Order: sequence, then C-alpha cells, then structure tokens
Amino acid sequence: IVGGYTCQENSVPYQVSLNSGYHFCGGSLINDQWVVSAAHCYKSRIQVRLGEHNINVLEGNEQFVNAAKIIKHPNFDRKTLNNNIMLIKLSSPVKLNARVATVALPSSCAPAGTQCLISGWGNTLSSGVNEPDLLQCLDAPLLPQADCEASYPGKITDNMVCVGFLEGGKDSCQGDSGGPVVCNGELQGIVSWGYGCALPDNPGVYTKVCNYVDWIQDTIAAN
Amino acid sequence: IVGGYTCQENSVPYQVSLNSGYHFCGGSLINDQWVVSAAHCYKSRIQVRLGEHNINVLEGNEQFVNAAKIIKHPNFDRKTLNNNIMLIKLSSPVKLNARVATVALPSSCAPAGTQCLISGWGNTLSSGVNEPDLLQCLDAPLLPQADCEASYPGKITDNMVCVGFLEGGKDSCQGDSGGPVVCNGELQGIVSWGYGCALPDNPGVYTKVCNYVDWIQDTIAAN
Ligand SMILES: [Ca+2]
Ligand SMILES: [Ca+2]
Repeated sequence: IVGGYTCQENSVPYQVSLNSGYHFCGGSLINDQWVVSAAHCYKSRIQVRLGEHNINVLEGNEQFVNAAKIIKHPNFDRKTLNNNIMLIKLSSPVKLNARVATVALPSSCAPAGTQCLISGWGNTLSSGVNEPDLLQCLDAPLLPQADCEASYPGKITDNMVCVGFLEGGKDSCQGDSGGPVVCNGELQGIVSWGYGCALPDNPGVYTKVCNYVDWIQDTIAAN
Repeated sequence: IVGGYTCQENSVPYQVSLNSGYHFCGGSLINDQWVVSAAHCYKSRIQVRLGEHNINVLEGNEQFVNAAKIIKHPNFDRKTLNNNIMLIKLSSPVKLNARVATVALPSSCAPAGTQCLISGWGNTLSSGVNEPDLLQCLDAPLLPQADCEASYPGKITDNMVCVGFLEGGKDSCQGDSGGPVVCNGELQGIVSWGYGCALPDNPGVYTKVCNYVDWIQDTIAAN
C-alpha cells in the first residue's frame, strides 16, 4: 500500500497473509475454512495467517493453518491475468473471534465512485523498496470503466475493475496481491495487477468479485 | 517424550514398560492379563513392567510378568508400518490396584482437535541423547488428516493418525514406541513412527486404535 495509513489493530479481521517461508500475498476470509485470494498467488504449499497485525512479530492473536486445497479458477489465464481468483480451504476451521472474522460477498456490483478499503503488507513506496511490518490501509474508490480502459489499452476484461487515483501517489503494490478491496461491508475486489505502483495514470487493476459469486459458492459446496 | 513433563507418580496407571534387559518400548494394559503395543516392538521374549515410575530404581510398587503370548496383527507391514499393533498375553494376571489399572478401549474414533495424553520413558531431546528415569507426559491434540498426509506424502494409511504440533518442539521419540495416547479416558493411539522427533512439520504418527477394537476383543477371546 503506497500512500495509505497503518490500520488500527485487528480492524480488518478478515485479512489474511499467505505464508510460504515469508509473506507473499494476502487474501480474505469468507467462512471458517475458506479464503479467497488471486490465482497468480498460487503455490503448492501455503500456510495462511489470521489475526495478524505486525507480520514479523508473534503477538498472541494469530492462528496459523495450512491450505488443504488450493483451487485456481478454471479459466485463470496467466498471460493476461483474466479470471485472477483462487480459493483456499484450510486444513481445519479457524476460531472466529473479533480479530478473525469473515467478510461478506457482494449482493450486486458496486458502481464507479463507490468508496472502498484496501489493505496489505505490500510495498509502501512508488520508487524503491519498503516492506512494512504493520498492515496498511487505503481508502480509494472504484473508477469508471472508461478511465480503467484508457489506462490499459486492450488490457482489461469484464472481470477487472480499477480502484485508485489517476493522479498517482496512492495505490496497492507487490505483496498486496490477492488481498481485499471492501466496499460498504462487502468484498468487491481482489488486488490483481497494475503498471508500477502509484504512478500517474496507472491505477490498481482488481479482480471483480461480483463476477464470481456463483463460482465460489459452487466451489465451496463441492469441496 | 520431547517437551513434556514428569508425570505425577502412578498418575498413568495403565502404562507398561517392555523389558528385554532394558526398557525398549511402552504399551497399555487393557485387562488384568492383556497389554497392547506396536508390532515393531516385537521381541520373542518380553518381560512387562507394570506399576513403574522410575525405570531404573526399584520402588516397592512394580509387578514384573513375562509375556506368555505375543500376537502381532496379521496384516502388520514391516516396511510401511501399516497395522502397527500387537497384543501381549501375560503369564499370569496382575494385581489390579491404584497403580496398576487398565485403560478403556475406544467407543468411537476421536476427532481432530481432541486433547490427548502421551507418556513414555523415551528420548526427551530433539537432537541428542537423553533417556529419562521418570516417566514423561505430554498433552497434545490429534491433527486433521489433511496435515498428517501433507506431512508424509503417500505415507499415511487409514490406520494412522498424527498427534502433536506442526511447529515441532513437543513429540514422542524412540523408546516411547508402543505407548499410549489417551483421549477422554480412552486409547485412541499407540506411538508408532515419525521423521526425527519434535521437528517442525514432522508430527508423530500413531496407530489408530479405533480401527482395531474388533480384532482385539477377537484376539483376547480366542487365546
Ligand atoms: Ca504477528
Ligand atoms: Ca521402578
């Protein structure tokens, strides 16, 4: 998260860190045993970490659970990033408390101009390297499709949405990938791609969750 | 036991010590004349030691009985350790008292997350040699089958259960083999195998007692 702020502790209860020796991607908790994240964050062995705040210090509220199943969307396209979404079924169900809590799924799609919350333990700078220890938060709105498509000529699908600022300075970055975009208590996006981080005229491009409610449900009823 | 504590004296009345000139394996008393253990703990001549606490000092409470019959499970695979259970018929029936007591057999297969008791006079270190004099105890839960198979690829059968901690530090070790895992006053496991002792991602493997009640009773009734 470039240009956001440090989230108040345990204030995005549904955020998870995907661990593979170190943090590499975020996701979000949809029920007690399923996490949604991004196909591009696929790894054959993932440990999910919940109730985190400081990613590099054991604080006493974490639950560490292995992925039992890792299911990329059948139409995931690596080249284009189309359908970038994946589901993770945890080896066991977590303990739901004030710090580990689900996030709802959209009842419809949120229109452009809606105000959303974005979070992650991804890069905090436009140029250079800085990985934070504390979870960063970012208030940003969905942008009109028109604006999304002009930024990325012929690069945008019916399942991608841009969230951000055309001016730059405030964005998601590497390490935020698979994490949540939440709009009026609902999971509307998933960090997917962008050119650089927080550059002018290159807003974040996100997976549009509203297009996959049916899939999810389905996937979870079948596994 | 690596990471456990000194059992309170005579607190695990059903523990036995398999003796061949020295303690080499554990086991549990199931009736006044039958003990259960692992098939790998098979020796043609065994002396059973009941009422023990300090493996190495005579305390006034022990009963020393020879094994009159030693029955390995017919399906016992040496290579794989599948069917890792045996039955020992003692030469005479013991004296049942507060220090030499039986343990119940399973009424059902206990579920992942059940809290269990593991005990033994096995190695107490994760690296290095340390064989204790006093019987050691460990509180550990049964783990989801999912974690168990993820730990030991193509190694886990329907008759094996993992018990312990994925983070390592606390486990059974050589010399604990054949001992009991008691959960809710019943015999859910027998120490079987593991890679090393108390290493991260190498939880112990146990014989799933609940798949056997029927063979046991079968066994005790025919001999
Ligand atoms: Ca932490
Ligand atoms: Ca003794």
